[PDB]
Amino acid sequence: QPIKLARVTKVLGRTGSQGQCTQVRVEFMDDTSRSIIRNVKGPVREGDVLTLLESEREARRL
Amino acid sequence: TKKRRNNGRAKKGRGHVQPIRCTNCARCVPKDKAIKKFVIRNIVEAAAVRDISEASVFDAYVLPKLYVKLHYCVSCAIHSKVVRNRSREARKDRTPPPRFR
Amino acid sequence: DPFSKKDWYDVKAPAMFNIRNIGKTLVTRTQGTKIASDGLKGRVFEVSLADLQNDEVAFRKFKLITEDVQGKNCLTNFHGMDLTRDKMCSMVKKWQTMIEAHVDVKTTDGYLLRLFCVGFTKKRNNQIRKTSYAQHQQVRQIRKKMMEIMTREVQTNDLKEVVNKLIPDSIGKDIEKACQSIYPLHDVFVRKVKMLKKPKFELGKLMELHG
Amino acid sequence: MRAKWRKKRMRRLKRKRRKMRQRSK
Amino acid sequence: SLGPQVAEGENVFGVCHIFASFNDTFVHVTDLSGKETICRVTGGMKVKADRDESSPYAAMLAAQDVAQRCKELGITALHIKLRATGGNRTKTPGPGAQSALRALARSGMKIGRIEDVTPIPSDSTRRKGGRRGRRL
Amino acid sequence: GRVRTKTVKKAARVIIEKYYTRLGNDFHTNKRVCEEIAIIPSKKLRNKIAGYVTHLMKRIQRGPVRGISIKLQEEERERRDNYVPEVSALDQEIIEVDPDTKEMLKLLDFGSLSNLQVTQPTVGMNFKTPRG
Amino acid sequence: PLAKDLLHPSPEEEKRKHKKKRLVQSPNSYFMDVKCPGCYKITTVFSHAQTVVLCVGCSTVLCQPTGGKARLTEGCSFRRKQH
RNA sequence: AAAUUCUUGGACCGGCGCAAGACGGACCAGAGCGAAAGCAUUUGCCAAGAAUGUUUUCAUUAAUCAAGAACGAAAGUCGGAGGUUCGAAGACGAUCAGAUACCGUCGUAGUUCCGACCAUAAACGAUGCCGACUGGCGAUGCGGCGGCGUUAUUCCCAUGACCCGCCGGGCAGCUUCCGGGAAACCAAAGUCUUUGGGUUCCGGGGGGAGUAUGGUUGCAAAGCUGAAACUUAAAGGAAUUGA
Ligand SMILES: [Mg+2]
Ligand SMILES: [Mg+2]
Ligand SMILES: [Mg+2]
Ligand SMILES: [Mg+2]
Ligand SMILES: [Mg+2]
Ligand SMILES: [Mg+2]
Ligand SMILES: [Mg+2]
Ligand SMILES: [Mg+2]
Ligand SMILES: [Mg+2]
Ligand SMILES: [Mg+2]
Ligand SMILES: [Mg+2]
Ligand SMILES: [Mg+2]
Ligand SMILES: [Mg+2]
Ligand SMILES: [Mg+2]
Ligand SMILES: [Mg+2]
Ligand SMILES: [Mg+2]
Ligand SMILES: [Zn+2]
Repeated sequence: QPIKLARVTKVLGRTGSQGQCTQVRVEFMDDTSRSIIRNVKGPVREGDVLTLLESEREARRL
Repeated sequence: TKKRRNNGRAKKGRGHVQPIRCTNCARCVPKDKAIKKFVIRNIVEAAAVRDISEASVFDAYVLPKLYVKLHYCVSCAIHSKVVRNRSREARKDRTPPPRFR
Repeated sequence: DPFSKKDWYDVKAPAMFNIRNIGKTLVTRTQGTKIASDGLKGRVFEVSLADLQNDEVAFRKFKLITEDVQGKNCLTNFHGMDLTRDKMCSMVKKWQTMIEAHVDVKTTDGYLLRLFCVGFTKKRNNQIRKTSYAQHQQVRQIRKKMMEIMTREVQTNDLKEVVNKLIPDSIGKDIEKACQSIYPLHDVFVRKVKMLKKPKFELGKLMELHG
Repeated sequence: MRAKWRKKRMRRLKRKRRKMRQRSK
Repeated sequence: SLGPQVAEGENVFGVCHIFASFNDTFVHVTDLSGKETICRVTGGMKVKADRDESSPYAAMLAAQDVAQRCKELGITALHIKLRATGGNRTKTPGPGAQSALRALARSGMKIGRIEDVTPIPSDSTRRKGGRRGRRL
Repeated sequence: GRVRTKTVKKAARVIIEKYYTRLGNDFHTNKRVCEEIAIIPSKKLRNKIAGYVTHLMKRIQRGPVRGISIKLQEEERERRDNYVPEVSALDQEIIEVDPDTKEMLKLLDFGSLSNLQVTQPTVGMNFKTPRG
Repeated sequence: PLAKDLLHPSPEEEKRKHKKKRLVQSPNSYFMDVKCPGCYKITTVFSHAQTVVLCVGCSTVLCQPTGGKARLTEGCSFRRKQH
């Protein structure tokens, strides 16, 4: 089970019961065709790289 | 005071309509009074259609739908926000909310 | 691991279809009393028509039951017809009339069948009103027309020919053509074909169904 | 106390009264 | 255990019956007839607490195990028969249906036809619960 | 939150039409205009008025502003409003006439005009929107 | 309208009125002469015949009753009469 | 969230069959019928029914109705049959300060059919029946009438399916400075100090109380009829502003 890394395409909004986690959609540089939505904890810019321990589950939109 | 002209239902010349069962809980609701919802969705969400399509053994495979009709009591409709309270003037109109998306 | 003592058998459709291979099946090999043949004698396969015909509709399915095993080759026969739930649930929409009918009929050979059929009243291109319903007496004479037709393309011939008629919608088409003079109805199909009784099995007959 | 339960209680009381009167009649 | 003896160039087809209930998920691959079970992994045997038996994560884990065992037996493609509880009770597929089927498409399997086999009744017996329903 | 209060907006909307010829395009020159042409109790309020006037001018260039009537722009409406063509749009050597109005004319003393033309009425009364 | 004349309606709006709601009652039915294509005599038939009328001599049948006006058999010419 | 519960003596899941008893989804609507209660798979039989059509018949035969009569959901009662599901009572597991409850597992009577009782529901349109008059507009259901035009029979008359109208009953809808009303609202709850078309029932501040007692009906539960002593300045309706 390898580990994937991807770049965010845009910031969708601030979610969580207390507004501490952000939903963004990530775009793999390994494959320029597949994009998914993920929650991310912490301040996130546009274009940075997220280290995905596992890249199989998709975060529901808010 | 009488809140609604039709008393929350669509019975006008019958005197008895058969009851049904809600889908959230098993409440017995008259068929005319219940809140019908006829949902039509794909088997797979829009986030998974490409994954399935790339795996299909056919070519240009149509995606099947899934038709199911939901029945709701008043209490379960308010709690699930399918309907909500409106102002007294706004209660009278009965066209459904916009179908733009 | 039980799967080590399991071998694979090919399944062949009757000659009346274009494509011959349905797929493959498993069975525990003959060991003492348990014969590998008797385990494969009652298998029923739900195969869509688009799989059997080279190019046809994908919303019609056929039940094929294995009849004999001639050695690594299972031999199937027609058992029932079925219409997919996706299409069936899509034809039923509000502001129109559902008409249903069923008949019990025996072909020339001793095959007894139930044939369920469905049809829906069609709205005019010119129509302004919304309801598009039919009177009760119009519904009655459509379905008695709908029973009296379906019984004539089945009792006049054998099992081979009725399935040939089932591959297209010929039974449904004739019902459409006849009933338009009473109330024009559009989505007409033979919804389901249940088979009630088989004749006593004769291996010679089966080998004609498979060439 | 809603009228339903009030009349249920009244029915129980009347039943006991009737039984006690038939005890003496 | 080796699988079918056949030359390449064609798929060999099984069928998986997915039972995406609200309490766990059944991923159950069989042959065409449905008579022979090949691999049945349930979403509840991949978690330590029974609150998560229906979790989409468990459905993803269950399908991956089924697909890997399916590769061993030689089956390459599957037909899908999605199913909710149905019958008298609720008829909407549970949360695990989406994730269980997505995993099979990402584990190397080939998806055939998709059909819904939830058992709708013409009308069933009286449903669990009072006339006032399940109130809480 | 840089929202102009009505005091700043009203003075700009009054200054601008009275001195549209003097007020220009840059902020620093018309900052000097406002200081003498109107008494401003404070510098910080003068800068906000002059800044909004600068923003207002750019809007005026593209099209008329509904709030302000610049003396040069309504005088352009008069030539847009007093325009008349040379040949009447109501003069036609042939006109499309349905038969029934020709009977409506026939009941009048106008039994046959010179430049009438009978047109076939539509077949099929398809004029109601479908119900649904 | 207020000053609508109730004494004098035009025949256009008086024909559409209900038979009992006219200014003075008048039936909508009539009599007519029905001649078969075969024979030569002409029979008098009520418009709403309400019975199966056949020409004497047992030649053919003339009209078939319905829920309203009677319908005449194919080929039978009719002309209504007044008085 | 769990637990009681089933489970290598193979549960759940998949296929193939068999048996039983309930139930008639989707079509199904502010649509239909019925005096109300109520009524939805196919087909056959029997009796009834409104509305429409009518230059048919009799000629006042009618409307409302004390006493009296028939029907009357569910629950309940009595005898037979059957008992799939659900499920008062009851047992258990949770929750809780307690939980004789809400939640979960099982589960008796009942829920089903037949034959007799019972006569009560927010049995509601919280609105007696008959008759007359007083604004519109667009639909819908049934019957009839008329009319450009499309489509099926096919082989054209005529029939069905659409379209545009009129007439009569029907369930309703929108709008209004008709008018009324305490207002909410009502085309009836209008035509009322400008008060009278006909007629039945029924109310007289809040409790005590639909109680006691007498009578009567019922197998029983209970149904109908139905006070007083005493106590009390309010109880209540519609709408407004805050909280
Ligand atoms: Mg209230
Ligand atoms: Mg009722
Ligand atoms: Mg309970
Ligand atoms: Mg609640
Ligand atoms: Mg049905
Ligand atoms: Mg009486
Ligand atoms: Mg009862
Ligand atoms: Mg009972
Ligand atoms: Mg009993
Ligand atoms: Mg307890
Ligand atoms: Mg319980
Ligand atoms: Mg139970
Ligand atoms: Mg009462
Ligand atoms: Mg009342
Ligand atoms: Mg008075
Ligand atoms: Mg009093
Ligand atoms: Zn509910």
